[PDB]
Amino acid sequence: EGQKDLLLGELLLQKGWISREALEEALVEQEKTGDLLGRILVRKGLPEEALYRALAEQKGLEFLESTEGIVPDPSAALLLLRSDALRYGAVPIGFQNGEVEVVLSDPRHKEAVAQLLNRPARFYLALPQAWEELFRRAYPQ
Amino acid sequence: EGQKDLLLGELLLQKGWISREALEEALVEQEKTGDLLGRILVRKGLPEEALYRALAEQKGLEFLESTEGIVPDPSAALLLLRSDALRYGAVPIGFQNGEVEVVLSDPRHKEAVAQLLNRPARFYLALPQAWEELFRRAYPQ
Ligand SMILES: Nc1nc2c(ncn2[C@@H]2O[C@@H]3COP(=O)(O)O[C@H]4[C@@H](O)[C@H](n5cnc6c(=O)[nH]c(N)nc65)O[C@@H]4COP(=O)(O)O[C@H]3[C@H]2O)c(=O)[nH]1
Ligand SMILES: Nc1nc2c(ncn2[C@@H]2O[C@@H]3COP(=O)(O)O[C@H]4[C@@H](O)[C@H](n5cnc6c(=O)[nH]c(N)nc65)O[C@@H]4COP(=O)(O)O[C@H]3[C@H]2O)c(=O)[nH]1
Repeated sequence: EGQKDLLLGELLLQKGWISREALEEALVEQEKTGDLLGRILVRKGLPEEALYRALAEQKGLEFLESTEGIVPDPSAALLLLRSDALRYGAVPIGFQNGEVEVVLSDPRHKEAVAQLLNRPARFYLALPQAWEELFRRAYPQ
Repeated sequence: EGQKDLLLGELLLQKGWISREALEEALVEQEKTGDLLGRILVRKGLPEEALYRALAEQKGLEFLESTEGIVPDPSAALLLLRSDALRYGAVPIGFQNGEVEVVLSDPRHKEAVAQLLNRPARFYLALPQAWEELFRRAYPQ
């Protein structure tokens, strides 16, 4: 679990998705634009799925390649108001071994959601459009 | 599209997923061994998904991150015998606009499968694990 102590750029370098010169160029650009590093690398050719798998490794989330098969448990969605699910980007979908399963849209929100839910939870990560489709399934109307 | 005219090394270089030095070493080893180039590159640290994304662009295939969302259509599976689907590494999964949708395990087989099917087809490419999971669902023993 040593990947949780790595910077994003280092994780992608170790995997081989970017070169050291591309990373330095990206950090140089960031110093003047303020954009997130991952957004710059994606614009420069990194697949968004590769970006999210690295961010999932960094924060201890399970990346979901697909949300199409999930049937959200209504009892789990009760654990967050719809307005909170939207604002925190978090969808409770079910339960495993006394933990609530929660699908995040942004790995940076893991800590704020965990503190709020205040109970054992297992966190997943989904790309924006898969997250949005799951959210409407779980929190209709 | 003009991507179909490029060598694999050229495609990886233009996408920024391989260095010129790493490609040259792999091509020199291949002169000595005859191994498939992408096999040498992945062994030297190229992400397998980078290899498959490049090979998909080269053969005009859509790369599939996951097959877990696919519900294989039984009538499409009739278009190949199970033994053929396995030998050719091809799973017919459905139909769209009068084309059969077919998920391949190896882009080098696209031409052999297309001639056999002998009808309009749209081809996809999936990583080995995702392919095998789809095949087992489409063609139970
Ligand atoms: N939803 C989303 N989240 C993203 C994205 N990119 C990064 N995140 C995460 O947001 C945190 C802050 O990203 P940053 O603003 O680019 O701020 C970065 C960045 O300025 C820099 N950095 C990242 N990687 C490297 C590296 O390899 N070497 C060096 N010298 N600095 C790095 O260190 C700071 C902290 O990096 P991290 O620990 O990895 O923490 C990162 C990462 O967890 C994105 O595109 N989308
Ligand atoms: N499923 C799968 N398919 C793979 C893999 N590696 C290559 N393929 C594909 O198989 C064809 C033959 O690969 P090769 O024997 O290594 O034979 C290659 C290789 O010897 C060489 N080559 C590839 N890229 C370059 C390059 O950038 N520069 C130079 N000078 N030669 C290259 O030219 C030949 C033609 O390569 P391509 O037109 O790209 O056609 C390649 C590519 O379509 C793999 O690991 N898995």
